[PDB]
This record gives sequence, C-alpha cells and structure tokens, in this order.
Amino acid sequence: VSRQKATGAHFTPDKLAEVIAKRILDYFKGEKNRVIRVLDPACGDGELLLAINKVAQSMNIQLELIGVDFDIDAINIANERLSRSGHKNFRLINKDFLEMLEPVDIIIANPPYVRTQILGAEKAQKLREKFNLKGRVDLYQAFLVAMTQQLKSNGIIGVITSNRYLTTKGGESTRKFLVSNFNILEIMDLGDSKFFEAAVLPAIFFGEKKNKESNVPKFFKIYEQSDIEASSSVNSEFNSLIELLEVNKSGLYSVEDKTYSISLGKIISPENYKEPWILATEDEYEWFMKVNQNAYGFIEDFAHVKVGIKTTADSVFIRSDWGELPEEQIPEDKLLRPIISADQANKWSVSGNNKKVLYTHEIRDGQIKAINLEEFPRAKNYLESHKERLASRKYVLKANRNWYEIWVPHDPSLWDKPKIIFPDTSPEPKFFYEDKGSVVDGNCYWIIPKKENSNDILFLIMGICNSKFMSKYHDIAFQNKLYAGRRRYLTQYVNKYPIPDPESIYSKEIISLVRELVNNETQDINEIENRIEKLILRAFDIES
DNA sequence: CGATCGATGC
DNA sequence: GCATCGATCG
Ligand SMILES: Nc1ncnc2c1ncn2[C@@H]1O[C@H](CSCC[C@H](N)C(=O)O)[C@@H](O)[C@H]1O
Repeated sequence: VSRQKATGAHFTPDKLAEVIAKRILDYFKGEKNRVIRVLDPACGDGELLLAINKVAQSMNIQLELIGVDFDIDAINIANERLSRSGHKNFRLINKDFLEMLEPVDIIIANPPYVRTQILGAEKAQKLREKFNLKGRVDLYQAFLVAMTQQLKSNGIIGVITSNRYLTTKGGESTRKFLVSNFNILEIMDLGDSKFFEAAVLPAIFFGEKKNKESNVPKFFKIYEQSDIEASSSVNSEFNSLIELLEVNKSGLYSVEDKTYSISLGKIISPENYKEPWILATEDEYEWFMKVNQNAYGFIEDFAHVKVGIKTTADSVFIRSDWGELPEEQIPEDKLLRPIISADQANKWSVSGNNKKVLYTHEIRDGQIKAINLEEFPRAKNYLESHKERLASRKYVLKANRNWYEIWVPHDPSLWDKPKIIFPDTSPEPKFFYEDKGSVVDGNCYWIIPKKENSNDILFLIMGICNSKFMSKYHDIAFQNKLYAGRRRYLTQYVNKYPIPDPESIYSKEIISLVRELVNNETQDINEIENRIEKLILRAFDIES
C-alpha cells in the first residue's frame, strides 16, 4: 500500500472547504467578541484552517488557528501557506493527534480514512479499547472520538468523513457516540458526487457539543440520478456542482454532464443507532413505515441469507481452465465442483460455463473436515505449486487449519438444496432460483429456507427481492451505495426485507407467477413482472 | 464457525 | 467505469 493510502493524506478541495466553513460559522452561536479557537486535528497542508479564516475575516471575526498533523512535511507546507496568508495567530503541532492543549470553540476537520486491514489487527484493537469503538474500526472513527473531547461544550464541529458510518453495521459505535455527544444540526451525505479524486462517498457532520446541564436535526442528501422519469423536471440554473450544496429545495438539479437528485429533510430519531440512519423525505419515510406495519414478517424469519465461499485465493481455487493443465496437476473430478459467479446472474434464471472450484472440504464422520491431500494425488501436486501463497495466509495457520484449505468453505452438504442466488454488487436485483447443486462464489449471496420445505417460500422471497417495490424499499432503508448506483445486497440488509403473509391469496399468485418465470418465455416476462408489482402492492395493502 | 468492508482498483 | 476479494471481527 502507498504512503498516501496508509496515512489518509487526501486534502479537501478549497471550494468544498469553503462550504464547510460557511456552515460552521453560520451554526456558531458563540460570543464572537473575543478570539475564537479553531482546531484541525489532521490539518494536512492547512486548507481547512485557511478556508475558515477567510470566511471569518469577511465577518470581522478574529480566529486562533490550531492544526495538528503527524507528518512533518505536511506541517512544513501548512506553516508556509499560513504564514504567507498574512494571518499571525496560528499554531501548528507535529504529533500523533491520537497519542498512541486547551479545549477549542470550533473544530473543522477532514480526518484520514484508513480501513481496518491497513491499520492491521493489532493497532485496530488499541483504537477500539482507547476510544470505546466496536467492529471493523476505521481511523476516522477514532478521530471523531478524539477530536470531540477537544471541543468545549456548546462548541461547533464540522467534519467530513466517509459516509459509511451512516449505513454499516460497524458504524454503530460512531452513530451512538455522535447522537449522545452532540445536538446534531445537519448531516450532508455527498453520495457519489466525487469531490475527492479518491473513490469515496463522503458525509459532513455538523453538531453542537452537548452541555450535560429544543432542536430537530436535518439532513442534506445528493446523489447522481441516472434515470430521470418522464414526468420529472430538472433545474439547471446552477453552473457548478459546489453550488448545489447550498440548494434548499428538494428536486432534480443538473450541473450539465450530470443530473443530481437532492433531498432535504429531518433525520428521524437518530437515538435508534443500532439500525442504519435513514436520510429520507417525509413521504419516503411514511411509505417506509406503512410497509413495516403491514408486513407479515421479514426474510430473516423465513430463510438463511448466506454469503458464498470466501476462498482467500480465488485465482488458485476457482478456475475454468482445469482441463488444459499438466496431467499430473489436473485435480480429481470429485473435487471440481461447478460454481456460479456474479457475472452469470440474471432474474429468476441463470445464464454451465466450465467454471469449477477446487473444493477442499467434505463430510467425513458426520463432521465437516478438510480433505486429505495424500488421498488426491493430482490435486495434491497442484496445491503444492501455490504453497507459498497459500501458506503465507497467517490467519489460516492461526486457527490450526491446513495451508491448502478454502478459508470459508461453509457446509459441503448444503449446496445440494435448492436456493436463491444473487450478486452483492449490483444496480438491479438479480435473484434467481437454482436447484442443480452448484457452489456459490464469494461475490454472491445465497438463500435457503429455514423451514425444510423450499416449495413456495423461496419463490415468494424471489418475487419480492426482484421487484421495483423492494428496490424502492431498499433505497430508503439501506442507503449503502458504491459508484454508478451499485447497491450492496448483503446479509445485514436482505435479512430486513419485509415479506407479506405467504398464505394470502395475493402471495399465492405471486408464487405461481414466479414459478412460471423459473420452471418454464419471450418479452411477456415484463407482463408477469408488472402483474407481480400490483400483487405485491395488494399484499402490503398500499399503492406506491 | 461466517459475514463484513472497501480516501474501492484497475 | 463497474463490480472487487482477501484480511478482519465476533
Ligand atoms: N495519527 C495521526 N495524527 C495526526 N495527523 C494524522 C494522523 N494520521 C494521519 N494524519 C494526517 O491526517 C491528514 C488527513 S488529509 C486532510 C488534510 C486537511 N485537514 C484537509 O482537509 O485538507 C493527513 O495530512 C495525514 O498526515
């Protein structure tokens, strides 16, 4: 990994910095008669301190600028830019802000984002114990805790981070810490606007630190809108993307080359931090709540939403060229199982393609055990070739498991059951039925019924999951998006899909219609699809 | 065990 | 400009 990657050295663009500065000073309710202390805990080359001082000078406000950064080169360049700007009252400290100073009145920040795997398992454990965090902790989550305690009560914070704390399971500690330490003023999900050169969807958090001794938090949400429906008008009286960040009306806006969907509203009861924070309008949230009330249950109550095998060496275990190998290394046909990947995914039906996985696990004496390499000589010599890469996986040997094993093989006896398969990263739901007993690749998830009767129940789930109804429910309840409108069909989200009463007459016709799309079509598939949409609306007792 | 997360990664 | 895939947490 690069130095910039491990240190999160990604500067804030000057125009985005100005946006953050203006909101901070408009939200600030301090005295402003004396020197206001401003802190940037990871100041980089000083862009945020310059941006907030520029805005404050236009208000005849005097600031004390304080910036910290553990990189001396960043400190050196920030001192040069601040000194040349003509501002005298500033101070820079070269240190680890986390420390592995008097409290300030304002914090403007864009802390580094470093994922758990780049921090290493050892340092991630220290951050969790020091700042009371859980899960796959990111470096920006630690900085959120560390910088918050440097802020005086009633002080204003304005910090941009990755938006993923809003919607991920691992963001739970951050959401809890934020709502219990701040009077949340505004959360701006910048979505896929791509203000940074880096591939990241950021969010900006504005809040007033609680006093411990009378406010409704609002939100701003902007994402690129790819599909403009016929009856939707677009506003184009804004020339720059940075200008859309001060729009105060929901709707479609186009900084030409792109059209953006902007939503404003209130965040609903963020104190329920264990669920993802939902940024939805009043109408979207009402429709979302009415579905939940009229829901019979959820997929979690009916089926196991499981991820495919996690091999941790895909190029070694998953191939299609098994036949054109040395005859001494062609694995025994018992070990080559057909495996379905995300590039074969479609709706209801799959598109054999010679793609097989070398399955290293089996059922011996009623238990799941790894295979014996002495029993499969041709498969042994093949895995002997890549032993260096396979044995270098430290986590494999720490669990007292063999170097040649698939890391997560799941249960070899469960592949035979009929199942629903769908891809994780996808802009549209592609849930299809499969009863041929093939393995599921790690880029896909798969659904088997909790009840030992796959009849009807998987077909009802499949019709729900593929529907535009559930895509609308997903975009409201589970707002985790990659670039290009790609949803994340993960266990933690699909478990929470609502399901109507499977004994309802509307549900029974969905099952028969879905059974036609699986068992048996020309372009009349959409005729049945639209019929399922109306049946789903009747099953949930709504009409949108 | 088994699902997560990605200043994505080319 | 489009769909990771392997270290990680619990
Ligand atoms: N442990 C640590 N303590 C202090 N600064 C750190 C740090 N780890 C990374 N940083 C710094 O955090 C910065 C993040 S880049 C953001 C820079 C600036 N605030 C801006 O928004 O433009 C980098 O300059 C990096 O050197």
